[PDB]
Amino acid sequence: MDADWDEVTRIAYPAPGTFPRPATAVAFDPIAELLWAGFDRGRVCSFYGRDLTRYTAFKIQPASEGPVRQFLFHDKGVIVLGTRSVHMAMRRGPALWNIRHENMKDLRCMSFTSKGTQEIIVAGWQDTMLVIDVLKGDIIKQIPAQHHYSIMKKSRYICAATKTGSVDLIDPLSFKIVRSWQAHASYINDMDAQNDFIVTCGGSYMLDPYVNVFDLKNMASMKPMPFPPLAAHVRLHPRMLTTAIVTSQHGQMHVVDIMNPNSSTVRYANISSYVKLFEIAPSGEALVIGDADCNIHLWGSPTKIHFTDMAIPIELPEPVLDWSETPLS
Amino acid sequence: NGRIARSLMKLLTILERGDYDGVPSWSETGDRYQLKLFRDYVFHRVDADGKPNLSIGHMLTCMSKLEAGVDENILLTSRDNETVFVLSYRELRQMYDRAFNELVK
Amino acid sequence: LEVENGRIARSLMKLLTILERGDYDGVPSWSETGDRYQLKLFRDYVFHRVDADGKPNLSIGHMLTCMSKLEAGVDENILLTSRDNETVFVLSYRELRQMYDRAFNELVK
Repeated sequence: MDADWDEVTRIAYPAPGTFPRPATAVAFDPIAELLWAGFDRGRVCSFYGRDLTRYTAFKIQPASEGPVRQFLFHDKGVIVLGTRSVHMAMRRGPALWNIRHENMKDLRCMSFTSKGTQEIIVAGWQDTMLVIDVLKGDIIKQIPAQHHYSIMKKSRYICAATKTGSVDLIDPLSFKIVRSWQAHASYINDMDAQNDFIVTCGGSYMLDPYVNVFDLKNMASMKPMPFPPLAAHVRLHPRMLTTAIVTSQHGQMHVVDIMNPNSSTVRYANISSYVKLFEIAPSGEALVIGDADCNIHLWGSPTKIHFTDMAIPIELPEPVLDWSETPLS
Repeated sequence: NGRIARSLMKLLTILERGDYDGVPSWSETGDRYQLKLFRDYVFHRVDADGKPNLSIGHMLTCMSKLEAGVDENILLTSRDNETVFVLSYRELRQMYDRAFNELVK
Repeated sequence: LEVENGRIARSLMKLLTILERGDYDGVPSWSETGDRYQLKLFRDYVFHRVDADGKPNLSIGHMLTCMSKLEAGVDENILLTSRDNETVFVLSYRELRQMYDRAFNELVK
């Protein structure tokens, strides 16, 4: 793709010196110019704009219940998945609701269903999936999980990565499994689903030298996209609907076209340790790569970078002669 | 008029009731947590080195802006800086009123 | 323009600076111990009153009279009660005013 793209911003969060625990989840907000990050001990914070200035922060679960698993976004605020609960907060911070249940034991992933953003389904390494009304903050119904799920992405179907290198294609209305796709031999490391494509990284600890590809429109697997440095993470481009960006474990990135795979653009992200997280902004004009040393690297064109379609400023707090203060008495 | 005095008494009536123990809305993940943080913002200020800032001007100004429900945003933070909210006096006034009404009904 | 009675407004604000402050001046749970603990129960007495059935008694008349007696430090006694309902404390507004003054002065230093 473009050529003037570079690392625009690098931050280290949590800050060095407490401690070396990287974000466990990250996502660009589609509605606000915010990057959301989740951490161990149930901590969330957001970062604003190209400089990634810390904005708001809140907790979603007791410290003992581990890491943040995933974000989803709604007009009303940010939905955050924990291990034994689901949280929803205003972008400006305050809690809207917090849902716990006996059947929420080991949640890993969630997706919107058939009602646009009105309804979500949450799932994990557990035998039950729970459907939630986002507006009311209520569990609507509970549905058996045919397999334990680690990752969910939604396009035509709810695409659910299993623990065995397969993806279940779930109907968002009936929740039946339409088709199962064996994307990699034994495990899936990463998955994205956008605009009738599924793309995956995975292996047979040992990653495959390609990104596997599934055509959701025609319901057939496609020829894998070769990636000799071994493919660790992948995201589909939100504006170039047949383009994906792939990275190795060490930050070598290839921009590739599913329809014309041999044509590719290569960039190198100078990360000090291996990749933990990799996300693209809804605008397609930014991406983040996070490493195991807690570095968060923001990439984009130094002049055009922005996260959302409408790059709006956000709700913030607000002399020669300025003498003086009276204490309460 | 005495609106601030009445608003101060409403804060004392609303906040830190024994009946709130074990109630999720008043925890750090609950939808009334900001009402505790606003109290901290106004009345539990300290400078660097931890000396209490007892400036009465700050207190009456914040209570006045709260009563008027102005659109100005302020930064609410927990003591451990792991909770950080941006809220308007407008929203805070609505939120205190909601909490108060929970006591009336 | 706000118009307020000085001593009433200031007395309310002083209570708020003290109560549930937590740790202070190297004293852990400073707001929950000693003089400050009595003030905590006083706030409960004045502002967290409930009738039988546990319905809040929100009387402004009761609140204003109690705050007035506190500020004037009258020799009249009140009955404060621990939150677990087990312990009852008998003290005068005079004595409470002394604890009140001491606690606040510790914030001033």
